Amino acid sequence: VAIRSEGVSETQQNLEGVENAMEDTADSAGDSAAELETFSKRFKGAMG
Amino acid sequence: VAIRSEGVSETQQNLEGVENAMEDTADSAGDSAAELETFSKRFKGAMG
Repeated sequence: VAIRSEGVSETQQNLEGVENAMEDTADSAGDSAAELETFSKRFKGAMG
Repeated sequence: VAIRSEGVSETQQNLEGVENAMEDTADSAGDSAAELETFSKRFKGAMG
């Protein structure tokens, strides 16, 4: 009999899923920084 | 119907965890975008 263990032991995974999806949102939000300095440090080429 | 009926279930509860143990690679495989556009920050800045 394993009627209880099957229902709970998935949620321990779902917890890590929430956290790893949060990390994904943070790492993906990091894309908004990826070429940021990369444009601005070039841009004095415009002024020159 | 109800014989050895819940014993296989835990394979699902385990395998869910393997997806989460890939989400914590998907996040960071995403972060590799920030790696390359920061590598380009030097060369783009050097054009500046």
